[PDB]
Amino acid sequence: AGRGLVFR
Amino acid sequence: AGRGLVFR
Amino acid sequence: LEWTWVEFTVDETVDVVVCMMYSPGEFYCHFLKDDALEKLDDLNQSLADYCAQFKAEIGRPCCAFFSGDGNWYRALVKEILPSGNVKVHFVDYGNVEEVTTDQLQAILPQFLLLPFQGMQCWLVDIQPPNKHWTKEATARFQACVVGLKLQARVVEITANGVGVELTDLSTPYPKIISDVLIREQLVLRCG
Amino acid sequence: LEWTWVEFTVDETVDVVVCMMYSPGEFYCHFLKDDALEKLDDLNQSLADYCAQKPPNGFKAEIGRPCCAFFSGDGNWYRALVKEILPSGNVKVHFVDYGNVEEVTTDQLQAILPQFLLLPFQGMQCWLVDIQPPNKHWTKEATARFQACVVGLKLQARVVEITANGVGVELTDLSTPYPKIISDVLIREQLVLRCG
Repeated sequence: AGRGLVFR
Repeated sequence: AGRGLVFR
Repeated sequence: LEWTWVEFTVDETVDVVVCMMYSPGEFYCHFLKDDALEKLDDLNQSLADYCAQFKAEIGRPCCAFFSGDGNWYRALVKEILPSGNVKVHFVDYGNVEEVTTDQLQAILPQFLLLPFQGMQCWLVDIQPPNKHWTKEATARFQACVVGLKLQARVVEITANGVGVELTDLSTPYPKIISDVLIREQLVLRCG
Repeated sequence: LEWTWVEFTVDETVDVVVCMMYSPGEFYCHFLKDDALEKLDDLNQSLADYCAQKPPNGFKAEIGRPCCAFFSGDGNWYRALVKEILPSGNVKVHFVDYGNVEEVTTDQLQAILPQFLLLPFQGMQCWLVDIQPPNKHWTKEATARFQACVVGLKLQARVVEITANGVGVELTDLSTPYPKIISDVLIREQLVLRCG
């Protein structure tokens, strides 16, 4: 929502 | 639009 | 579920059409051999039928809806976002899009027999003048390939793509695309 | 306009807080040396004042060009590099002090000035050394376990390898007398495989 984890 | 060029 | 990409031999010459473009160091081609275009259409029709009637994991295959033309295509899950949306890589074209869970369906194993056709390419023997490809260089490359079948020579095969030399043979005067970009001061020689 | 990243020596040990996370092979840290966190707060304050003013700047987007970009996540301006220009006319920007990439509009970009580029870029790309995915991709499970090892924590980072695009690190949790090497956790739990 802010700098949220993004799965890559 | 479709598969348009994206500058990278 | 397991799959493959189009395979090549070193120095193989084959006709291409560019299907997705980002830079002279990153563009995607359909390689026109082994009835590819026809088998891909056939597959796409089979997918439209099948999808017309999925648990996301990174690198997992699927069918994904492409809103640019409103049809289903083969994809691999590239990213999973906080929103719950998913970015997918359309494996037969090379573009990446953000889709919702409704725009995803499991893919059937028989849909993974045709090799994936969005082959990542880069032009060999050139580099950006500074550190990154400029809009002008990419825009000029695009002008050189738009609406055209070109001859590609596969010079280097890596795990993640192919370095190619591209030649326009649409007239008796062959035009090697790197020549244009170098000559016009848009990219620097490399190698 | 020119700029640098934070610089390291091989085997340097330094405290980190993870500021962005994608996988065990791709995460971003603030390295807590040279008064970084405070200088970065001060710069960001200065960017808020600079960016705040009417009229904004005419910015011409070019790939890899530095700018100030508005981050809708918290509603403030930060330092950024142009990563992509999209057909719509929107631009994807890499927030250089944190490591996230966002799609913005042209009103959400402003030219940056050289005095705001003195502080090295602080979002340092990292990867854990000596591990690899069991198949070819980092699983959500491996990534979420990793995240649960670093969230709300300051860790010791040892800079084992330095490449142009980032650093391979060994991460240890020293918040108790029992040191916890994060890779150990991921290997032991079968979420990742030994590498090297």
